Amino acid sequence: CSCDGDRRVDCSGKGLTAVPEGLSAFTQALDISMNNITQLPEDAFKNFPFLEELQLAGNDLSFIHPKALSGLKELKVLTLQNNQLKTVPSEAIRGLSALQSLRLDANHITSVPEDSFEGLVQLRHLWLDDNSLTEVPVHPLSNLPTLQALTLALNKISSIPDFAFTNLSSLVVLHLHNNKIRSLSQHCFDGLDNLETLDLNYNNLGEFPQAIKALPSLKELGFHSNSISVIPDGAFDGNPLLRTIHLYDNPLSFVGNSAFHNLSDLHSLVIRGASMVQQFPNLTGTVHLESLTLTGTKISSIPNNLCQEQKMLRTLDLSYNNIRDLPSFNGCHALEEISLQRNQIYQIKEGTFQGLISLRILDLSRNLIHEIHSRAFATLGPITNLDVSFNELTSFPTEGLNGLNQLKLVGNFKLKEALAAKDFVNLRSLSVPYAYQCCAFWSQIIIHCTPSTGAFKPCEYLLGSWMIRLTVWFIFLVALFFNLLVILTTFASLPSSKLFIGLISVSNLFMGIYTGILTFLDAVSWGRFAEFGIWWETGSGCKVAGFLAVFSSESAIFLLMLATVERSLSANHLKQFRVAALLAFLGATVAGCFPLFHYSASPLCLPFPSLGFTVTLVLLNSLAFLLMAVIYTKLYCNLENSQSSMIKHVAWLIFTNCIFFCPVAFFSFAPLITAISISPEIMKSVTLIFFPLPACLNPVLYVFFNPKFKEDWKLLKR
Repeated sequence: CSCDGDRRVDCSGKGLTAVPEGLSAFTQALDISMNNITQLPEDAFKNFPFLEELQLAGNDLSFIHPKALSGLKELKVLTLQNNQLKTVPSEAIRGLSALQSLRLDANHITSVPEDSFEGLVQLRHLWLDDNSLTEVPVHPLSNLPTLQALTLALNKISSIPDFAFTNLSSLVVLHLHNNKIRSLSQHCFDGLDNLETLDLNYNNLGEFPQAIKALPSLKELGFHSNSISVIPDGAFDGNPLLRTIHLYDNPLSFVGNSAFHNLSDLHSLVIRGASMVQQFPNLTGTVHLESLTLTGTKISSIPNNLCQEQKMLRTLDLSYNNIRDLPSFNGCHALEEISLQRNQIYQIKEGTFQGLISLRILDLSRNLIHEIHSRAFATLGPITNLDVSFNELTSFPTEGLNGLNQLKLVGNFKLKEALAAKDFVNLRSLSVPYAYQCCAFWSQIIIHCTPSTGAFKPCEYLLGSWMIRLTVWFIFLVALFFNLLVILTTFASLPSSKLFIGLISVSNLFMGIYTGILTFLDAVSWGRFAEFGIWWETGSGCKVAGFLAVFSSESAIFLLMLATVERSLSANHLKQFRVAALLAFLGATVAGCFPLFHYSASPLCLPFPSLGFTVTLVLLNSLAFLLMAVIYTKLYCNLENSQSSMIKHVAWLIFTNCIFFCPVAFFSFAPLITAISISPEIMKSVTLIFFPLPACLNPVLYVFFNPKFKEDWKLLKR
């Protein structure tokens, strides 16, 4: 073993097969812990008259001979942790007259015989932890008049009967954690007037052990993680000196109104899950509380005298409640943990928070406060975290909120006005319903907004740089006029294949209007977009631009779907095509209202970055081109003019439409398949120019490559 020089024998870590021999008579401590001795011969430690500290822990004793442990009349602590003794060696510990602590704990004690613990009059600390005691050894425990600290924990006892603790008149510790006592009688705990700490946690008592009324000196009462669910009124009248209570993680349904009154020394109060509680408890006499974590209750109003009496308050957690009206918190000079969340509070007045010089946590989230007074926060001091997120706010007061270390406002969807950056100078973390707000909050300090602002939801410039700004503008001028060139052309002179080539221009013309609306919004909102973006994205302006954005794209493909079908007649049907052409327009306006019915991905308002319309369009426009190509693969099955001229135009209207929409799609097919090698700016530029570009060369294709326009421009002018 190893061993230290205080006249102490401590034989640990050797696995000795017997009692060590040849040891001194003056050894103040005989420790033989952590070896493999199974039993002791009679008078095994007789050679050692002057013992004070016996430590035979972890030796795994099985059977103690009747006279084996005798010969020790003056040891202070006897310790046999990690043992396998079935019964307490009472026939051997009867001579333990000068004991100070019998650590019988961590043993296999299943039952203590009736003639036990006799002579143990000087003992102070009794330990039967980690054992299998089916019941309190009352009669053996009756022989312990001066025992100070007893631990009956980790045992197999189911209940404590009457007069089970009377003789323990000096007991100050009662540890029963990880035990299974389910009941106790009224007089059972009588006689423990010297008790200071009572442990009943990690247990299964289904009712409040009200028998604690005979514990006037009790100060620590821990029964948390129990089966207790009801709290009878006046459960602590007999415990005026109690200072702490452990009752967390319990099926607490109802708590008495006056059950928490006259606790002058109480320093904490946590009540989570008390659904049946409807009113604030009576806190009279408890002027020394630090926290009331009253969560999971149904209280409707906080009394106005709350901290007119709780002058020493620090924490107020009333979340998961039905609080509607907040009283004045004046006088709460030491309160720093207001967390009134998940409540029904609808308004904050100027005097609601006045007088909170020490408040540092504000958690007014998940509430219904539609309006907050401008001077409501003007009195507060060093508030670090204000979380008002997920509310119904329309205007956010800003006076006195300079030092907000962290701010949370997400979910206030009607907070249209963007918060200024001058009245939140000392801000580090922010969260606002619309990213435009944070774009404004970002000389300054490192800010950590999380609406995820970026290129898709632009802060300053809608369309990338001046390059994309002009090409889209270039598209608009070409798409608006060259189509109106075709609109006046083919409908101011209709052979259907020359009607469709004209009806496609109608659909593309609204694309020019959409990209004209897009370039007009950017032009007016040049140099800034937060001021106009919120009014644009949320307002009806996006819907009008959004309707034309997809209606033009769908109808152009839908009409071009009919165009190749009409031109496939070369391989009578004019009547069925005029109505079908209107059906394509009618079938596109329904695919233009799905946004409008049932985008806030961009101000571009397109539906393409909602795995609804997006997938159902890119899998229908691509399948459109698939059918639209296999049909035209057949037109050339042909192993002549005025219809071959129509063949080339539709073929070139096929080739250009499938390239452009192909890009917009792969990229609008989303990075779902693979997110690597993407750019929320470069890829939004290409989906910004190459989406309406197919409806930009359609009018300067028909006008230039196919001769019917030359035969129609003459027809108008002459």
